[PDB]
Order: sequence, then structure tokens, then C-alpha cells
Amino acid sequence: AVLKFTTEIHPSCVTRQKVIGAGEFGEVYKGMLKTEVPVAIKTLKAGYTEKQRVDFLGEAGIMGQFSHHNIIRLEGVISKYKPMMIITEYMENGALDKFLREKDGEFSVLQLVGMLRGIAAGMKYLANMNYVHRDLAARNILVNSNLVCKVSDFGLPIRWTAPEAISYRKFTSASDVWSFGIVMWEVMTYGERPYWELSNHEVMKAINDGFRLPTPMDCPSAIYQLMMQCWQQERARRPKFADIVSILDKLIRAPDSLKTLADFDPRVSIRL
Ligand SMILES: Cc1ccc(NC(=O)c2cccc(C(F)(F)F)c2)cc1Nc1nc(-c2cccnc2)nc2c1cnn2C
Repeated sequence: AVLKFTTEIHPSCVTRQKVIGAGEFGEVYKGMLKTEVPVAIKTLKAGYTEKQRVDFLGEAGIMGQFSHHNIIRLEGVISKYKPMMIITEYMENGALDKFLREKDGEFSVLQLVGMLRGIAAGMKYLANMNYVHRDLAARNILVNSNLVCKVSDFGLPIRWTAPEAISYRKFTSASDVWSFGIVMWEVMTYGERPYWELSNHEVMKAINDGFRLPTPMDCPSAIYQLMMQCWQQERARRPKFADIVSILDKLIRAPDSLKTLADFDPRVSIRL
């Protein structure tokens, strides 16, 4: 029943090709699926514990339940044979943080805001399904060849985490909203490191002292206003994901709304 939303894939349809990561007790590979389609494949290798099996098949089962344009698509699961596997779609463009950093300045404001609308729609879906992500960050978002962003989770983030989650482990959709605000800043800066060189303790002290990240360059005023309200100390005052999706949708559909830019604070004076 755990796998009720998932298709069981036969091992003969899967070809693992290269290791692209390490799972909790296994490797992640790039490979091919016949039914050929490129896929990502996470294995659970011999010797896994009971807890690891529960977490692995539980992950597969929740992923099978998710069917949304902005959530990574599960192709299927191998549970009847060993090694067990979770198989997803593969995105040639890869993870959003590296993608942005390698394409600095190459997109329009409308394209960047469109990416954020898609991420927000995915998060609205997860929150509605009562799934708390806990690690929302550009590094966990994949980009397809239509620039569509798919929320994912590759495993292990002070800089992205809401204060109540840091302080007492209160992870909710509202702490995900804080993270989403950080993702907004990541997108609009083309993948800059949140808080630059500040250490983790310096970031937490700054947040507690009331400081917040400054505006990206060339950032629409409405977009910075929105990310700032994602960073309200009081969890109950932050927008819900429904509010975020609605605002982003309305801004894109009336795109002149994005022409008004927030003032950028220069960190350097050049006089000529
Ligand atoms: C195979 C697999 C198994 C499990 C998961 N699980 C989730 O994403 C997950 C879990 C819980 C909740 C949610 C959410 F709530 F967000 F929906 C999502 C993803 C993939 N797939 C990957 N794919 C790629 C990849 C790389 C380059 C281009 N394309 C793809 N790298 C990966 C992984 C996994 N690791 N790595 C390094």
C-alpha cells in the first residue's frame, strides 16, 4: 500500500551508467529506462537497516503521490528485487543553483520571475498535500529544457532555514516559505551565496538582530517586497504559498508591474 501511487519497474528495463551521487545507503546514478529515456536512479544496497528501508520506500511512496508540473516526476520503483531503486526523470540542465551561476545575466526578468512562479506552485502543492520540504534551496530544484523548475530533494542548511526551525526544530510550510524567500533571492541574483561570506553563526545573529538580505541588482520592487515578507520573524505573519503563487501569477500576467525596480544599495562608489 505504501507504493500505491507508484509503478513497479522491472530491473531489465534499467541500465545504470554513471554514479552522480551517494544515497543514504546506496548510490545515485544516471542511466536509461526502457518503456530509452534518461533517468536518475537511487539504490538501496545490501545491508540497509529496517529504518533505512522504511524511509526509502516511504520516500518512493510519497513521490508517487505527487503529480504536478513543478514537482520531480517519479518514473517508478524497484521494490521486488535487490538492489531496490527509486527512478525519476532526468533533467539535462541539472540543478538550478549551478545552472544560474553558469548563465549569469542570460535571462529576462520575466523568465526569472516565471521560474519563481513555478517553484511556488510546486511548494503550494506540497504544502497542501501536507508535505513539509525542510530543505528548499536552489540546489534542490531541477530545470528542464522548457525552463520549468521541478522541486526535488537530493538530501543534505542554516542560511536557508527559518529561525523557529533552527532554534527548536519547528519545520512547517511556513518555514518552507522562509526558504522560498531565500530561493527568490538566489534566482534574482543568478545563484549568489546567501549572506556571502558570513559564517552560520553570523547569519543567525544578523537575522536575530533584524538584518535581512538586501535587494538583488535589477530586481523588481514587487519581487523584493515579496521575499522580504517571507522573512518575517513571526511565522504566522508570513505569506502562505497560496498568496505567493497568486502574487507571482498576477505580476507575470501584468508584466509592466515588474518594470519598477527596487533601489540597489551600492557596496562600492565609482566616481567619474
Ligand atoms: C533518483 C531520485 C530518487 C529520489 C529523489 N527524491 C526527491 O527528489 C524527493 C524526495 C522527497 C520529496 C521530494 C519533493 F517533495 F520535493 F517532491 C522529492 C530524487 C531522485 N532523483 C535525482 N535526480 C538527480 C538529477 C541530476 C541531474 C539531472 N537530473 C536529475 N540527481 C539526484 C537525484 C537524487 N539524488 N541526486 C543527486
